[PDB]
Amino acid sequence: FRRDHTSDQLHAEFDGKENEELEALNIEVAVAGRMMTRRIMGKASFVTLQDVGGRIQLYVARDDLPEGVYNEQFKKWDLGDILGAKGKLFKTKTGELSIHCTELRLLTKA
Repeated sequence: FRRDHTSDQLHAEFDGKENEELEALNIEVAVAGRMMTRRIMGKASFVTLQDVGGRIQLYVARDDLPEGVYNEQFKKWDLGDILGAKGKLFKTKTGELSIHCTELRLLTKA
């Protein structure tokens, strides 16, 4: 449960089946590491983070409880210090690959 955590087998699968399903099996991949690229609109944002050697894009959506634990917590993450976060994988362009950030589990210092 790291950045764009796990799930390879996944990808093999996600790439070709139904939602319902995708869900049943669903992965809540993450974002660990650190960044700052948001597209705010007050609350629920779309974000982009970095990890060891590259980035992933997510969806920080607090559709129901329009928090700060969110993109703001994110606003707070830095350098050495690291994230452990999660979002499900969902239909961005083809039906796979982006994270739908819902739980942000921040760190300790590295």
